[PDB]
Amino acid sequence: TVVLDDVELREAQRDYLDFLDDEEDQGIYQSKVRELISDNQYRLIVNVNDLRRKNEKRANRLLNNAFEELVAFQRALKDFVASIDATYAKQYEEFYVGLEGSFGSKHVSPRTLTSCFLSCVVCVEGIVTKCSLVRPKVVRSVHYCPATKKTIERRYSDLSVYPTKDEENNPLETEYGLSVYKDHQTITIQEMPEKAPAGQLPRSVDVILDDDLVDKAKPGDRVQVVGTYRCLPGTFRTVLIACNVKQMSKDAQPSFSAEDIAKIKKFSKTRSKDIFDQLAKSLAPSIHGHDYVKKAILCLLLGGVERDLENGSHIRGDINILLIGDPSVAKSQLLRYVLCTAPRAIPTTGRGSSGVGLTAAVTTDQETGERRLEAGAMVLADRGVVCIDEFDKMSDMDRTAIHEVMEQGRVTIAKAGIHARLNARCSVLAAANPVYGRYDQYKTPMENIGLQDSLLSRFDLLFIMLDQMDPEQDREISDHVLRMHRYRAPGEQDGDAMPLGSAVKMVSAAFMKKYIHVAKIIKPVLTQESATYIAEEYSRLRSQDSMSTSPVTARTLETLIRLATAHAKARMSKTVDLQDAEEAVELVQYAYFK
Amino acid sequence: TVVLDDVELREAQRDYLDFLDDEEDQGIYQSKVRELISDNQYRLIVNVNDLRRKNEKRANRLLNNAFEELVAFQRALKDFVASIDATYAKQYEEFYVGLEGSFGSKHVSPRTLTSCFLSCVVCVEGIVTKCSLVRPKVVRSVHYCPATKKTIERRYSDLSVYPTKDEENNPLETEYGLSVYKDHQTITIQEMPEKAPAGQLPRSVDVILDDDLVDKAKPGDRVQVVGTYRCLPGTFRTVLIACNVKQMSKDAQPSFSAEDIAKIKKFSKTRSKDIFDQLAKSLAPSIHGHDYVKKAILCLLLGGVERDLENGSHIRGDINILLIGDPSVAKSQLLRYVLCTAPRAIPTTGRGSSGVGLTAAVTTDQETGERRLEAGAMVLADRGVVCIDEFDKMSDMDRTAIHEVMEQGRVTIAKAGIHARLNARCSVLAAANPVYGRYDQYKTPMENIGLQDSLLSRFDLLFIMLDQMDPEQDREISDHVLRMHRYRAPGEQDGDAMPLGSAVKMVSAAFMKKYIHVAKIIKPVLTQESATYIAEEYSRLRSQDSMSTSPVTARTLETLIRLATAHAKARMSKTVDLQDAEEAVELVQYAYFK
Amino acid sequence: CPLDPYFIMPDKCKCVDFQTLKLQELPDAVPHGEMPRHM
Amino acid sequence: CPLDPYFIMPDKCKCVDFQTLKLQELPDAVPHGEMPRHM
Amino acid sequence: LKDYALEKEKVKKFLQEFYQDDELGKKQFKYGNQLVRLAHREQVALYVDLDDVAEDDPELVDSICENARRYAKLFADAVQELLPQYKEREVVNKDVLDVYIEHRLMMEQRSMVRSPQNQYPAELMRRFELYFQGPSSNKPRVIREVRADSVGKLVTVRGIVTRVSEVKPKMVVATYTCDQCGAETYQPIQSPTFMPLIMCPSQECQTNRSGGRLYLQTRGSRFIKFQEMKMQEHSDQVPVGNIPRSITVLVEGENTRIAQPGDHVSVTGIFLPILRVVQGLLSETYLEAHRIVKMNLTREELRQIAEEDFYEKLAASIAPEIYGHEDVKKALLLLLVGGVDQSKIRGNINICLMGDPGVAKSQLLSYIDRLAPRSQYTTGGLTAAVLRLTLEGGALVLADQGVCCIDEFDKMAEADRTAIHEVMEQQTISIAKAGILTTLNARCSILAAANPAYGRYNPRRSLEQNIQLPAALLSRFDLLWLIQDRPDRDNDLRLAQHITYVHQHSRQPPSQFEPLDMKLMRRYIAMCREKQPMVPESLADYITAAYVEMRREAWASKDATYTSARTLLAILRLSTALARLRMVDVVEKEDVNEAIRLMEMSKDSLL
Ligand SMILES: Nc1ncnc2c1ncn2[C@@H]1O[C@H](COP(=O)(O)OP(=O)(O)OP(=O)(O)O)[C@@H](O)[C@H]1O
Ligand SMILES: Nc1ncnc2c1ncn2[C@@H]1O[C@H](COP(=O)(O)OP(=O)(O)O)[C@@H](O)[C@H]1O
Ligand SMILES: Nc1ncnc2c1ncn2[C@@H]1O[C@H](COP(=O)(O)OP(=O)(O)O)[C@@H](O)[C@H]1O
Ligand SMILES: [Mg+2]
Ligand SMILES: [Mg+2]
Ligand SMILES: [Zn+2]
Ligand SMILES: [Zn+2]
Ligand SMILES: [Zn+2]
Repeated sequence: TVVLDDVELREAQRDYLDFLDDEEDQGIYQSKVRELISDNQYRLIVNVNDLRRKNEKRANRLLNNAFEELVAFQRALKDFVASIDATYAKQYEEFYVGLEGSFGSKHVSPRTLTSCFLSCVVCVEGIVTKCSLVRPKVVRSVHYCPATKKTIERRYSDLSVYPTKDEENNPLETEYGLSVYKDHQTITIQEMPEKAPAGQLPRSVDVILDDDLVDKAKPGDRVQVVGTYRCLPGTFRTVLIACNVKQMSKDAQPSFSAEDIAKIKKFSKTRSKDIFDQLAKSLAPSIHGHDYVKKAILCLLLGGVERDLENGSHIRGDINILLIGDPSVAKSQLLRYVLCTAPRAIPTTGRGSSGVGLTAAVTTDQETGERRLEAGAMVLADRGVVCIDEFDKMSDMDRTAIHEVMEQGRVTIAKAGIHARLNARCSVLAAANPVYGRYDQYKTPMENIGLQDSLLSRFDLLFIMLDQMDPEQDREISDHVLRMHRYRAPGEQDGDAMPLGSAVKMVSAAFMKKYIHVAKIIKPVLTQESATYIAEEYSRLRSQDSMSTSPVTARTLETLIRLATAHAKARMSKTVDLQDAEEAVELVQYAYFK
Repeated sequence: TVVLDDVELREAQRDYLDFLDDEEDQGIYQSKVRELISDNQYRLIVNVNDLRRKNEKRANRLLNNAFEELVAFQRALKDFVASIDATYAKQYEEFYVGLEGSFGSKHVSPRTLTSCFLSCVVCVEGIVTKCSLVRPKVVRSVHYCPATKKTIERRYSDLSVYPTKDEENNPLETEYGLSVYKDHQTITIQEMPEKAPAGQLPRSVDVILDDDLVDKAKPGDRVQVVGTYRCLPGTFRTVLIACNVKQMSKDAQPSFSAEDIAKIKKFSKTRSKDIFDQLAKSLAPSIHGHDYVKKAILCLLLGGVERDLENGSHIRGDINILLIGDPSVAKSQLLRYVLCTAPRAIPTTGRGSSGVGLTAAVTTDQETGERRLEAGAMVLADRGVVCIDEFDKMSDMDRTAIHEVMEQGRVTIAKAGIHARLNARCSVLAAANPVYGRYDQYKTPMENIGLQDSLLSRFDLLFIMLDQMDPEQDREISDHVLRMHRYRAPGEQDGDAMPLGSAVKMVSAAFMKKYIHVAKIIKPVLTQESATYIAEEYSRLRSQDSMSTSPVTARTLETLIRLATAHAKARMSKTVDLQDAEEAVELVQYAYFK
Repeated sequence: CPLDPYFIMPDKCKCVDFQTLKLQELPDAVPHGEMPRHM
Repeated sequence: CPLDPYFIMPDKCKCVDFQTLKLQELPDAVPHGEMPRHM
Repeated sequence: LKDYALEKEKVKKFLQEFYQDDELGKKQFKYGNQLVRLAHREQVALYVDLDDVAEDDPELVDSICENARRYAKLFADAVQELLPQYKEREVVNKDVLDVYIEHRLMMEQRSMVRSPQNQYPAELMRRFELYFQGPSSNKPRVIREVRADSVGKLVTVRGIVTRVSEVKPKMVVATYTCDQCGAETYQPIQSPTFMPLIMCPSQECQTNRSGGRLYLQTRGSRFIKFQEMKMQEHSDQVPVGNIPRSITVLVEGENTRIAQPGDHVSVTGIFLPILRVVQGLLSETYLEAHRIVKMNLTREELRQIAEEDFYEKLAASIAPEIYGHEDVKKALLLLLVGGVDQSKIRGNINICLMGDPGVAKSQLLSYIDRLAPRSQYTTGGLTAAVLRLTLEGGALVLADQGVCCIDEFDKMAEADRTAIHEVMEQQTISIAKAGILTTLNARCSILAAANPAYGRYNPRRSLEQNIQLPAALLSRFDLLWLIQDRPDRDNDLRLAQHITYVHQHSRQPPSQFEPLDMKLMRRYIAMCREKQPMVPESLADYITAAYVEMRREAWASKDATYTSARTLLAILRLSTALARLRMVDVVEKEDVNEAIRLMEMSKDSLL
């Protein structure tokens, strides 16, 4: 029962070796392995379309039967490396093949990863949520039998079972040096939260990483991994075995349609100056007033541009706004607008996400008693937006943890013997009612809620809205409210209300969402004129600081710079403008001065 | 669970190669394998004692541990042949080791081969009785799977069972040329019949032969085999795997003691003239008269000298005597004298051995329905004696086969497609009373018995003994009869008889047995004087043939040659004496002329 | 063919997605003062 | 540890010679007109 | 692939036949003499240099490194075999174990083939400990570099001890006695846990089937010293974007008690797995300890040092993006070099910073921590603790002559305020979780940072009126600098201009002297630590003259300016620190004057 020859494997290995034999051709893969040898790694990367071009049949054979074809491929790779250099091949017991390129049907998402893809290559794109600790997995254990003076081996691979006795019950001692071990980490991927329906459920897919692939991933990373989707031994559980991992850019881009780009460019070139004000009016038209707040919310969505210095600095471009006001004010309604409006947002309560909370947390599995580093709500909002309601009700641990992300944009955790430093750069829109309602304009904003004044320093902007009993103002709001009440769709007969379905001038939210996404790609830079202008404005504000919100400081200066940068995005200007700084200056003056 | 290295086997394999590396030393084994390469065989022969000399420990390990040690040795042999010549090694899948030399306690007989020697090398000595047909045995079957385009193997070695379907249930078509087959034969050994106590049961040991060892044995061959004694899977049947077989000469040698040789030499030198008659009188002392018969019987035991010629003519040295005579004459008594005295004799009746009969026969085993060529009584007496009683009652097929063995000393057989040709050279001493008693001294002895007129020609001598009712003769016999009957042993009170045993001038029978055993080795040769003298006598018998027993013929001439040769052996005289021819001539005259 | 025990070979085991749900009688369809049945 | 079936390994299965016999009561010792027993 | 018996003879040859010319060129069998000591029970730990094996067989060294555990057992049994040869004296029966060993040997000799079980374990024929020492060729390996690939191998690493457990006795071979047959039973132990034996496998009880129930005997059994520790990556090893990673290390036998938390040690030993099952088994790893050691330019560079504005240029290089505060930047530089600790003197320079939020304070500490060769950052754990049962050192301990940057200093727990008081007093941290005042040598300089409560600082409100710290503790600091958000339209505009340039360039405006690479700065610091400038007694006259002058100013001041002998000693630290910057082993009047200037400015900051 000993297999002698596999002609299919023989030919398939030769076909790869011919493909790897890149000397008659441009040398791209021959150079890659040469660079790989210089790199001293043992995992070549491969574009599938090259294989398709050189042999469509072989590439189809590979994708339809990932396992055996890769084994032939790794055979060819090791042989090819040994051809170029035997001793370097002898350094490593094996080599590995990383796939890359286009996959028509096999490029899917965890939502769309069907069971049909079992045993096929698949390029799953998604977001990391959970990561396990790095552990050394034993694959091949060498044992020695002094009684027989005999060496025995065993391979586990996909296959209590750890042998310790000879068949004659001689003791066996494990040659730890000769035995083969490899670091091995497990992570979980989910669909990108922006592009996922609320009706459906999560589709979490488990990924296995080995060797160099182990720590090329962290929780809250947007990645695509190519691997072999497989079942597990026993109704069965299914996991993906990674063949190559890459962290795609989290910014991505607004592809959409060129029609959207043309409409955006047409609208932008229509009135570039009024686009900021027009968007603000159409940002939250269901709520009358708070127009400066709407301007700031727009600034938050567009945000600034991060500056990183020679000293490893990461001077943030994000903007953080806090809103305080008595209950029964549209604060909650504002957040619903932002969630519907923002390109990449995520809501959360004062409690935070269940268990994990705002930032990440370490959770044992409790199914096998296994530690897992779970990303929190804040981490998933990286390079996005987070909306926090009942921000006053934040827990004390979270009240401390918010400091790091607000300052550095990165959360760290060394607890439970588990070491991680995750990215959480996220412009945050927080809101909190005053305690006992009934805000008083005599105490600090902190004293009405309690924030320690570190958070208030951290927040770029703070806006206070009060339930003033002005009959004129209340008439304006109430008349607006009743106008929304009286409003009926053009197609309707004033009769029945909308059906109870199971599913869930003024510009559209979607088009606005498209435009801000396009604007977010824009990278407005500074102008010497505006830089001079704002510097005078800041020093003027320092002069205004003589009068006795927080005093103006260098925090406020950088807040203005991001605000002008955000307005620079709003008009799509490739540089900031005096209009941008001027709009920011009046906005800040409105915030600190009523 | 896959072995990597065996230090003991590594050293043992190395040590054998070192032993076979006989270059700086006397070069005997290097020359052997060079001869083996030239001779194209693949089984080196090895003296075990030289291995003891170079390595006593390894030799002890080899004898105590057979299967493992030989496998290492074969490995060393195959590499060593590959060293001298790679391509010749590549011709053969494997090579084999032949043991030889003195085996201290492992040299046993089938009686003494107890179970204690299991998995120990054993050097058995005995006689082959049952032989099975040559059969080819598969060892390594090679299969091809056109569905998978895959070739597999399956060894059997010591180990429904035949694989024909892929695990995917695809068909498998065998590859006959690629697969490995080896001829294979089974035989059975028994203790040498002369040295085998009647009380003990038979102790027959199976033997397995393979490769060139298959056909190097036949039934009725005195052979020494060296092999590994092993059990079988199931109270377990046990068989011996031959490592080398050699046919010891059936002549062997008269070991005895030098005291026996010296006593024989002194006795021979005492009176060479009367030694023949002194032996003759003391040959059958219980029997009275028939002096020529006793003289004739002595010549039969002594035996002539076989002459093998340049053309392959094989003039037999054996002598054949038939006794015809009335019942209640000491015929059966005379043969039991021969059985007690003959160095190598086998009794038998007219019917012969059960099933096999006198000559060989083919026998279905009936435990597996398997053919077995089984030696008969005649073949087992090769270079010995057979004593047939009730020879008249011999069956007709035996009356056919007797012509071959009498003519050629060689029984051929082709039944059931079993071609074989067994050596059966054996002097025969047949006895048969006349039919209906009361021999008529008018017709031929054939007319009284019915020997078909041919076997009388085949028999060198034919002696008639009739119950002549002479009162003087009866007095002589009855005097002899009562004298033996009245005898009591020297220590006895004329009281009790012998106890009921639970176990089975005048010279001792054993002394006679040892003496004639020594005499048989002597190879006396013709003298021109005797050659001239006998030619006169034979012509004289032809002259005396004018009157009208069978006529003197050329058969009679060579009969006298053997008789003079026999009497020459009696005195240990390496030159035939005129006395020898003289005594033969008168003896023949008595046989034909009363 | 060891007797009953066997080893599963998941490589060739073909599987499909799988989901269990629970359905209940609509609130109108339930009898008065009765528990809706579940399937 | 396959279940009850196991593979014997004759290489290490040491054995010894084996023989059965039948012994009968002596004709003297048997009672009159009775069959001697066997063991 | 290789016969261990053959390897056993080579090492025995190497042990019995390797020698090196000792002091005065004495040809001596270094290991052989130790073997003589070992046979006499004069040695227990036998450290083995691999480079000696490299002297005659580097191939053997690589084979040793390829599987360290195997060759360790080979070397141990070789020593077990050669001990009777080098035995010449029968030393007194040290401890019960030797006489118990001798009694065991006598009974064995009183016994002819013998089954493998009925023979003592080799690890019970011991009381000699064997270890290796990594070769000079194999460079020390960063902890993060050590992965599953290097398991089953000897390696050398360097790090900082985060924690060590107390010495405890780890069993080596459990010993038992049969209930009935009275035979001794042995059980070597590998895993950290095991099951005690019950029924005796001895031949007599095996035959008798008398229900012989093993009962353990501590005297029969053999133990060894054993403590557990977790080393941590050195600060230099970790890149700025990463964080340190721990490695459990199991010290045993003689190697125990050789380290304390915060010790910048280097360890050589075997990296092996411990099993405290998907596609193979997953098992925690550790580093079995063998050897432990507690560790401690171009001409143009010298020309740069010779520049009079050198230290000034270095001061500008401290957070150049932070516009202004250059005098503070100089003061930070003095802290980084620290004092001399001549004899002792407290060379640490603890500096406290107070001022309104938003004044680069937090950013300044981060740059210092980046620049610092060894440092810790905290907010306010800080102090040691006894976890449940191991001493876990806080960030104060992990400083260990580095610097413990402490942001949010005012909001520290008052208990920690008392703790740091001890640190500045005695450079030690006393902690008693179980009422056991365990003291740890927390030598380090403390760089504190706080803000006044209730918003910005109020000059009308006195010092400690705006800040909630003990005024005595403020006096303990070598310097105390105040930062006030005075709206100065021009200077504020200058800062705004600086910020806009950084936004438009991601770099500070081009200074007079460009900032230098932090590695170059640290190299200068390391050179400065080489120096220990002295104080000539002539300087004392001027030093005392200046001291009494400023003390008079304190008496003139309506508010006491904390002038005391503490102030004098700090001035001495600064002056010799400046002398280190000068690379001159004598403190200059210039150094004294500048220190007074910074002292005056710090006092002037209190304005
Ligand atoms: N003198 C200064 N020169 C340059 N940048 C400054 C200066 N003062 C403050 N900044 C800038 O202020 C920005 C935000 O304030 P910063 O981080 O310095 O606060 P902080 O003083 O650490 O406050 P706190 O201790 O209240 O948290 C920083 O990015 C820093 O660049
Ligand atoms: N300026 C406004 N215009 C329109 N509706 C408003 C306004 N202020 C408050 N509301 C009403 O308040 C309700 C939402 O209050 P909510 O934001 O949940 O209170 P809070 O956020 O203080 O808990 C909405 O139904 C909305 O109509
Ligand atoms: N010449 C003789 N001397 C002594 N006994 C004789 C002689 N002839 C015959 N007998 C007796 O004959 C008996 C054996 O006869 P047997 O040879 O069996 O007869 P047959 O061979 O004719 O069948 C013996 O008991 C023997 O005593
Ligand atoms: Mg609300
Ligand atoms: Mg008869
Ligand atoms: Zn089966
Ligand atoms: Zn089993
Ligand atoms: Zn016992």
